[PDB]
Amino acid sequence: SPLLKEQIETIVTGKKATVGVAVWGPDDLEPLLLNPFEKFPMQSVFKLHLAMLVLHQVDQGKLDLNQSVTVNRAAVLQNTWSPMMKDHQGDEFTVAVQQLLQYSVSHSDNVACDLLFELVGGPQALHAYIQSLGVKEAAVVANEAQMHADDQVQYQNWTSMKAAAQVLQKFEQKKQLSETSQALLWKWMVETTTGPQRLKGLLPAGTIVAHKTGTSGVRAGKTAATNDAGVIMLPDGRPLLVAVFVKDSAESERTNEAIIAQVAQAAYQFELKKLSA
Repeated sequence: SPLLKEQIETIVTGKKATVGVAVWGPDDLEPLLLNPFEKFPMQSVFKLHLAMLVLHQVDQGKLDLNQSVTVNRAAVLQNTWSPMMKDHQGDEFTVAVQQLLQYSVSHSDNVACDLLFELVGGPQALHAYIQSLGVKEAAVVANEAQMHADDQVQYQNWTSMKAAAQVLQKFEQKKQLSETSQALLWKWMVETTTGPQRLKGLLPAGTIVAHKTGTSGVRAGKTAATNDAGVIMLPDGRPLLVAVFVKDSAESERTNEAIIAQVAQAAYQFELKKLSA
């Protein structure tokens, strides 16, 4: 709608970054997209995608939620924080597949993440699963260790704003997972504590927001990726899919996360005055 599109460009004009935006209202037939012709590094956003595959392999009996996974502290990556590698002690411990799922979705855990990649058959297995949802504009080629070894592979774990809209589309509607896998994914993706001043930064207190953040490192004053994608519950319990991906930014963290919040707040508000038209 060409009334909402205006306030977005006042939020993004003059801002030293490439900002891709996706909004899909509850009565819109298509998402409104800004810069849909660029490839946006995902960072930990695709941990949402992986959770869909891993739980879809759970739905089809390929895996089991509390199937245990063995964990050697030596053989895992360690640069990132990993709330897992803080909770457990000793040189070796076992963690169920369910537990690696919640760690990887809410706490954006990169070790729990890669084990989920071993269990499912590696990066291209996710890639194929993304073709499987109907999403053509996305590529997933590498895992968190390969991301930590080379900081430009992140650009190859990319997605478009139309693609962000399709994954969020298939997660909102509960048509791709069992009622229990869906209810669990939402749960891990609503009770997250990550990125409170992104999509939630300017929304009323207590708004349920199911979302997954993604953030990159800062090199020479540029941040490759500062992303938050999720689903926002309107006052009437209807869905609003908002994703904001700020690419290659010469701005601050406040500026980067504020753009996300302002975009979400404009979309949140607009939907609130859209039962008029």
